Amino acid sequence: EPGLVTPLGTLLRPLNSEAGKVLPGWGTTVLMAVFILLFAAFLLIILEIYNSSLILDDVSMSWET
Amino acid sequence: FAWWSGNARLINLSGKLLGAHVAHAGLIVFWAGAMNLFEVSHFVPEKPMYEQGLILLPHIATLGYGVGPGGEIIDTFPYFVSGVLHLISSAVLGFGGVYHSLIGPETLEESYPFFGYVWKDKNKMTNILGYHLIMLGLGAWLLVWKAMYFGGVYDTWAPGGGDVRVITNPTTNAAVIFGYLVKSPFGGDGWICSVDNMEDIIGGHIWIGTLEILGGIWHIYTTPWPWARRAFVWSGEAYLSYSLGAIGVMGFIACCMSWFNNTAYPSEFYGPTGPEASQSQAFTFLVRDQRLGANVASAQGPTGLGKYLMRSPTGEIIFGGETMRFWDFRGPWLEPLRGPNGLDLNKLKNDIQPWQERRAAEYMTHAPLGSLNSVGGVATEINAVNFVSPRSWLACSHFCLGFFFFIGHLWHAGRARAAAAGF
Amino acid sequence: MNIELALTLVSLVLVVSAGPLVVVLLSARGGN
Amino acid sequence: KLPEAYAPFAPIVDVLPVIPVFFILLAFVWQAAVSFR
Amino acid sequence: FDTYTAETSAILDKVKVTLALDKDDPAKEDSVKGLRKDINNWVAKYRREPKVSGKPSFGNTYSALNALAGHFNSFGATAPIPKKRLERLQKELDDATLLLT
Amino acid sequence: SSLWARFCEWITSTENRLYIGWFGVIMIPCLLTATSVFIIAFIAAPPVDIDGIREPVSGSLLYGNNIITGAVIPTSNAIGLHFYPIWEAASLDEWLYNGGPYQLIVCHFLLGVYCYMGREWELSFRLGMRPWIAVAYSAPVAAASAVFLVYPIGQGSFSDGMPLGISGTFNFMIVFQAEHNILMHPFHMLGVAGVFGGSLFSAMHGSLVTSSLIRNIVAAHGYFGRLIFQYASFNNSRSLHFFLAAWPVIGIWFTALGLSTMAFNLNGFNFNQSVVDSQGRVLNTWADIINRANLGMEVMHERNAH
Amino acid sequence: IAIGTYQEKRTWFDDADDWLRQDRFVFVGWSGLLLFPCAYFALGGWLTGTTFVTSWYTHGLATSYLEGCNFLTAAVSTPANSMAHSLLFVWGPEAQGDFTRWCQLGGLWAFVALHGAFGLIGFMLRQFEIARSVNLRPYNAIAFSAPIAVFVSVFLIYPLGQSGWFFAPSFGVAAIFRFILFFQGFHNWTLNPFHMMGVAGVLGAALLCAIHGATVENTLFEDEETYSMVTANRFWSQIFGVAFSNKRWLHFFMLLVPVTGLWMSAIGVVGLALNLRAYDFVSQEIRAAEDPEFETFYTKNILLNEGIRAWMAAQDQPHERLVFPEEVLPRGNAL
Amino acid sequence: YPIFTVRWLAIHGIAVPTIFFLGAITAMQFIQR
Amino acid sequence: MLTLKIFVYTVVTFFVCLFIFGFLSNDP
Amino acid sequence: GLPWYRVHTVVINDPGRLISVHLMHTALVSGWAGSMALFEISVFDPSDPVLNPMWRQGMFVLPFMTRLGITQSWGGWTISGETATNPGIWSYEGVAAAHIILSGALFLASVWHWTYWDLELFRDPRTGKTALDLPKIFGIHLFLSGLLCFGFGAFHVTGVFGPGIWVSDPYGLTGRVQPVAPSWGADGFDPYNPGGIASHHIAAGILGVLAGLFHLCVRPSIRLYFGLSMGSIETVLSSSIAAVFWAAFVVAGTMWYGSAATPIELFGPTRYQWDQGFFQQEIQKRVQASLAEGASLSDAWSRIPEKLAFYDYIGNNPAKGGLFRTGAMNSGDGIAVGWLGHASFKDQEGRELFVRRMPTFFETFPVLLLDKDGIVRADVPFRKAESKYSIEQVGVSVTFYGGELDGLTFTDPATVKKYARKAQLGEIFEFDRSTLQSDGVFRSSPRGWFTFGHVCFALLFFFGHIWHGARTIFRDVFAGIDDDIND
Amino acid sequence: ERPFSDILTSIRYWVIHSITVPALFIAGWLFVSTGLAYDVFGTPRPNEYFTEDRQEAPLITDRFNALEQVKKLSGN
Ligand SMILES: CC1=C(/C=C/C(C)=C/C=C/C(C)=C/C=C/C=C(C)/C=C/C=C(C)/C=C/C2=C(C)CCCC2(C)C)C(C)(C)CCC1
Ligand SMILES: CCCCCCCCO[C@@H]1O[C@H](CO)[C@@H](O)[C@H](O)[C@H]1O
Repeated sequence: EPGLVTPLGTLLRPLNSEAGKVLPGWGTTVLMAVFILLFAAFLLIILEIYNSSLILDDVSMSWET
Repeated sequence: FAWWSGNARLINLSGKLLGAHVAHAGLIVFWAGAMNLFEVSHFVPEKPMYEQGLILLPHIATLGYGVGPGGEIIDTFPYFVSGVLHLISSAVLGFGGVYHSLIGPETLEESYPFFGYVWKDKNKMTNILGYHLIMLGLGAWLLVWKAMYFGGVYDTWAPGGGDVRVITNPTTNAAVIFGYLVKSPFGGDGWICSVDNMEDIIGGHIWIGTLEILGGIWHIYTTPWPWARRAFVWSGEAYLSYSLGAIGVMGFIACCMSWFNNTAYPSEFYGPTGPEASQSQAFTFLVRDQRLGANVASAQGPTGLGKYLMRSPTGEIIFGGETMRFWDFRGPWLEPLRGPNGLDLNKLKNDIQPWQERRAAEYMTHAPLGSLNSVGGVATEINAVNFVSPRSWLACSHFCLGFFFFIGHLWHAGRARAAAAGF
Repeated sequence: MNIELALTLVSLVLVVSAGPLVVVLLSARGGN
Repeated sequence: KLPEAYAPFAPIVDVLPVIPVFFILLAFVWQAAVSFR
Repeated sequence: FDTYTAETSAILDKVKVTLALDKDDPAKEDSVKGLRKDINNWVAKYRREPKVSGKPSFGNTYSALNALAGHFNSFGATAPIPKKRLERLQKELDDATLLLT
Repeated sequence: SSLWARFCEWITSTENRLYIGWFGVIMIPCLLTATSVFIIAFIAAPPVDIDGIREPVSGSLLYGNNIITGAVIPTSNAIGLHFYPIWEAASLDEWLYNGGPYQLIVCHFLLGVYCYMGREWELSFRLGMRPWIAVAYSAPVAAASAVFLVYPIGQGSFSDGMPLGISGTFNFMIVFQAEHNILMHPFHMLGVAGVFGGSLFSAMHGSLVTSSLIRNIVAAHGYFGRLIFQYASFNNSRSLHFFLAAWPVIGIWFTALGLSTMAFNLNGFNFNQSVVDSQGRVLNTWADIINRANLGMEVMHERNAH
Repeated sequence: IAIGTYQEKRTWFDDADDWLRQDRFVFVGWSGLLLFPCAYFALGGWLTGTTFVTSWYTHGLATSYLEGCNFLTAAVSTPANSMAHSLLFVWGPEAQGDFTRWCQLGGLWAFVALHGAFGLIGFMLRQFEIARSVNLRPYNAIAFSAPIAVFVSVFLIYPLGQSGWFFAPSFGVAAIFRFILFFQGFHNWTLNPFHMMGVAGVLGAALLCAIHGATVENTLFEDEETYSMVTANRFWSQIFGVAFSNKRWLHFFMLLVPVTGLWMSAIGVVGLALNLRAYDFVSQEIRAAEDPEFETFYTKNILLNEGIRAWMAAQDQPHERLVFPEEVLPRGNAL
Repeated sequence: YPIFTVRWLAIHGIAVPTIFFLGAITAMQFIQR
Repeated sequence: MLTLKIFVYTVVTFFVCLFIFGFLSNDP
Repeated sequence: GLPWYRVHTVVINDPGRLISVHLMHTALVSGWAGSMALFEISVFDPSDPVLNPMWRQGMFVLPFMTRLGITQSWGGWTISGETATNPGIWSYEGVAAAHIILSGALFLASVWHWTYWDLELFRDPRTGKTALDLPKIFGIHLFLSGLLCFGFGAFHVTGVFGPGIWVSDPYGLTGRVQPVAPSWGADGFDPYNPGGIASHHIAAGILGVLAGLFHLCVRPSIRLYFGLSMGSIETVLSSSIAAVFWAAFVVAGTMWYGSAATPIELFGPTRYQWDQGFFQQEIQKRVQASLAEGASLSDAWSRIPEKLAFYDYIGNNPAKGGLFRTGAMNSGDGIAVGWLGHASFKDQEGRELFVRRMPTFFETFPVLLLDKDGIVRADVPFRKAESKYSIEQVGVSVTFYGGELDGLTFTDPATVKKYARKAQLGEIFEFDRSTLQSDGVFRSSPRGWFTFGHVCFALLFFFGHIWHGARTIFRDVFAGIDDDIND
Repeated sequence: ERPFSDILTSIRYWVIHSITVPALFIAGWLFVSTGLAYDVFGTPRPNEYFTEDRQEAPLITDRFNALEQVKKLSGN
């Protein structure tokens, strides 16, 4: 029972299709882990800055800015 | 039965059960003697007993051993003698328990039919109950004999503070003795805790001893009636449940008796009661203000306010302040100042004795309403005044024990009923 | 105060090395 | 205070009251030694 | 009621007699012991009777006799009674004697 | 048969929608009386002078009060432990003024709950079940007895009992902490441990059973052993369920005993000024802050103005 | 090696997974790497703080065993209010890498709290992992969500909402009692409907625990369904009228009641964290003020709270440098 | 039977600090104060 | 108050005696 | 068929009906935004923008509309108090009508995508079954999100094409919508730096565009596809719930502690500004500077702006509030109508006295008048208590500098006591409580209400992450969404 | 893996443990007694709670400059 066929449906069919295929093995998991670690470090840095734990000379961290 | 319920295996082992019960009795007597000796060791016979946390010594003193007028210690030797005697009797009882538990016969049913019993047998065990009831009656008559003869007991209601005296005319009237039982347990009427004279106590113990001896003989010589057999469950755990319920009731009664009564528990030894300390504080404040030249008739001075005197709900002159809740208190140092309509205005002035003031001050200092688990003090306390009244200890401990043994009544009664029904 | 008291306490607490006896039951399981 | 004839036994009577809990502890130790538990 | 008046009159009379003797006389002391025994017996017998307790004569007698017993209990016996306390005690005795009639 | 036999068999009948029983024969009038008096007093009752002085407090509705703050005031301090039925009062308004409804409610309600536990045992016996439900219910009734009774007995007046309300309950708890330091008492500690353990065990047992109930108990036991090192744990579900029941019941028993001990003035631990330096100066601790809070509560509780 | 239909050669991850999730006395798992260090260091830090670390500078109190404190009074107190919400790293600007000064400043409280929160996270992850390994529905983790919610709301969210970590609960017995009394005095926490729902949940959970553990052990057959359900239903229908028809519903209810009670309690703790009082019947206060004769238990509770605040704030908050003359301290006599 | 195993590490990391702290507290009990 | 006291005493006595008879009605 | 807590599961396997229900929720949200804007505009009072600010009337969406640039209304008024001239299509009512029209259009589109769920797009050609390529969908929508982020950060906040965000001075006196130059330095991470917003959204937009391109052009690995259960919609639901409660926690924290994205002229001051005496310190510095160059106390205190003194008042503290105390801030303690002026207390000797300010923790605080050294020189004794240092006995007199009461000195103990009680709350202000029948108890600013709501929402969505992810991982022992894999 | 039963009965266990556990307990006793515990953890000795010119409890008032402030409050 084929569904309705619309010009937008045919236009967007390639995007919804191609579904389910994967790269064999671990793929690019190590790059993702490196980026996750970098983002965790960045979050720690901004959290310390906003908690006044990390005091940088350039930043003020007060209402007087 | 597992290891923990191991003693439950001794239901049918008559010899071992007898040995175990005798051993526990020996342990009880050993604690009695050892703690009597311990309290004798730390006594300092120049300081009131209730200021040293002594419970057994007040019990011995109430019997009238080594006490004089005003609750003063004539000598300490009788307490040591009592401790030694209980200790040696405990040693004998412990040897007996050790023997009958292991060395003696395991079951007494076959070798000694007189000492053999079966829980289902409704006549032998009634004979045992009669024997031990006779023993209890003999003990009560021994107390009565010590009361009327062989010295006297410490009557705290004797004038001048109370002293040891010989009861000559115990209240043997049946109506007076048995009116306590039907007396309501509420304010003013304190059931059996409201007994205020030693004559009534001695007469009641006379009555209970005679009744116990007669009932022991009766239960010995009479088989239980068919309705009695039908109405009760006849098994060892059922008898245990009955005993637990009765002894828990006795524990609650003892708690209330020690907390509220000052006649059978003299205030010179056990300290002032709950209401007694508050009434003593009010009395001391009244006498101090009267000495300073104040109008004690109008309480602090306003007639619409009550701090030293107040009208009771029934219309009696009572102490003001919070002490309005304790207007049922009766004390040897306060009764002479009380007339028909509560406290007497005329007797409150120019009639207060110095010994009454001394007792009131002493009881004010040591209030049982101040206690913080061996640190003392009223309500929010920091340090000093290390006074927890022995009345508080006795009441709390025996109340907890009574509640636990009521729980025992529940548990064992349910189990016995289920076992008899077959569940 | 005295170090000899410390020696008495170490001798006493040495026999508390029966801790395996506490956990042997927990290791008595088969799990297979 | 104990009589002077029995004064030296002060530690003994100090330790005597605690003995019953030592009895119950001894009962537990005996139960564990036979190793039903 | 219940022959209370006879014992009351007897105890009042013996109280007056005991107070009537000289201090240095040893019969004073012997009467002190006898009076103390009589006081204990009287109070033990009559403090537990509400019918007797309702009388105001009993209240006056109890107050006076308990004051006397407290006097003899501490710093008493061979110590003379204070003047004001003795006068109040005698006033209570007189009130009891008058009110029995 | 006879009318008496028919009535007896109806009372003992287990085929009714609601079991009555001989214990219930006493229970039902007591509980109904207590409920009716409680409803009437809570909805509309004159102010009661709990302190005994002529300063009444209004805890009933229709007198500027809502459900949260509403309560049935304990009887007047003037009455104390005296038995105060209606006929002993001079008039009905004077009876309401001194707080008689609280005493009536507490007496009939205590009788009702005792007969309720008796009825629970009676039905358990009639149905052939083991009678450990009654001993389990003995804990909440023990707490109720210690709170509504016993404590007034120890303190010497029913005005110290817990008011029949929400804000009244909170006031009672605060005053109890002020006068006795219940938090530091080991038995309220045991009660707290009991209720926390009851909640924990209920949650874990429910989760384990719901996970195991599909469409194994041994699989659940293995999971529990792997989670926390209790590979042995209990012998079977029998010991598990018995411990499950015993923990909260024992906790409530111990907390009732504790409240009774404070009723007889045996208060909890106090370590005020228990730490000092060489010079003897007092070093404060957390117990000192608790003592300061208790001091504030006590000084604000003492209405020594009349 | 044969994951899915296809297969790939084993790597270091496969060996690590095999080593971690193998059957032994102590199941480590992948969540163990987060659980065991964090929980172990939380317990160790708490024990060390209660044993050696003092609070003479953070709170002006003695809260360690060597200061003379017992088990009840010893605690790991929160840092001073001056540090506000500083995380207090041992290498941070406040401690400057000095362990002694870090302990004196109260950073051990932050250490214990953070490593213990991560230990709780690892514990629920372990619950999930073990449930997956045994192939059981993970209702245990869902139930354990409530304790973590309470811990986050009380030990983390509340101090963050307030001035600093100083007002968070200190890890101790008398300290937690002080915290309870603090919410009683300053927030009227009993009157809040959320702690009311928490009270109802915990009491109902205890009630259900006792009821279930009595009905079982009162309905086992005379010899998983070791107890008679029909007799239980008949007993709980003849008494109390209503009975739980099925076992699944009863156990789901026992799961649900405490968890939802604790969750509502945590929501109330958040509301307090923003200093949002609940159930403030101002009409009662106005009526009592204009009419001195009028009095209610609510007004008495308000007066008691005022007394608690005034008599506690002098020593509970040393940073405010507030001293109260005896004439201004509230008393019942003055009222 | 490895000399060092996960169980060995856990039991030692639990017991060794426990023994050290017990010895510490035992010394602590006899401080003159 | 006399009538109320009599009524309450009668009700309580009736209920208590009925309960006692119930435990005395063929119940061991 | 399904229980009440499972009914909306019926669309778990229909992508079209899933899109329909998501469209319906989106339409409801936009309709609520429009309706709330309309209601708040209808109830707003723009007459006094100083002592009756937009955050004291309970406005909730007006702060955001003004924050991103909407400062004019079709009623002829502006948020700055001036007279609007050519408000344009983008006013408050304009934005409300825009969100409402969007709601209607989305409702119609939801109806359409509901009645036509069966579409050939949702079916893959390999199997002919309804399947969604979740990684590719995520890549596409993340690319769109990053492009929108970069556009917003580079054209709106920067002001190259947009109006710019609301920027205010540190004390919230001169705030208005101005473009901000992006700050790429370390000060770009200053949370009170407006240029940090522009720099961050630009950089995050660029990174999001790159991440979308990658996650769109690179397929996931088999190990991650199995480990993360990438074939189920329940997985992505759980991860989205996690992300949204993280974002809610972060935004609630920023709102409570204050930042450049939450100006005090819009959401009100924070409690930490009152705790540390921010405005009090600024006012003291200003008056000391004025006194240094001669002048007088009256002139120096009259030189202080009314708004700055208004910020120094515990009534505006968000912590001072009640959960059930509904309504606006003006609904409790009344509407401010004027500033009385600084009240300087001097005892009979001549020493100046300062009132110990009320902390946030105390609903009621004792009235204590301290000296310069901190010693309690005077106090108001507790209700009907013995007095030893009462203002009657000490003889405290209060003089007023600046404001309505300038140069007036009161020695009457009743007035002095009343003014001391009013001054322990901060700066003394005049309120009218008859216009709104104010009950005199403190309400909470929109800052506190937003923080409470979104913190509670984040806490609940934590349990959402837990539950929906538990269903994700344990689908075998549960029932629900299907999954598919290939290669 | 090895059962706990056999380790309880082994010469190697009862020798290494018998020579190590008392050493650890003595180490703890000496750590407390020698005053090292006060120094390492900063807990003030009973004779130095109230140093000169500070007769009241300490109070940290500065967050960032708390190191030397605590050092000064501790009496150096
Ligand atoms: C802080 C810190 C650290 C450390 C950590 C740790 C991990 C520690 C450990 C700690 C510990 C780990 C300690 C130990 C403890 C223990 C103890 C202290 C013991 C206790 C016990 C007791 C107390 C007993 C009890 C009992 C029993 C059980 C039986 C009955 C009776 C009783 C109850 C008594 C580090 C390196 C990271 C660095 C940084 C800092
Ligand atoms: C659960 C961990 C408990 C650790 C041991 C608790 C008992 C500590 O013991 C405490 O040591 C102090 C040393 O001065 C003594 O002053 C205290 O009296 C004593 O209770």
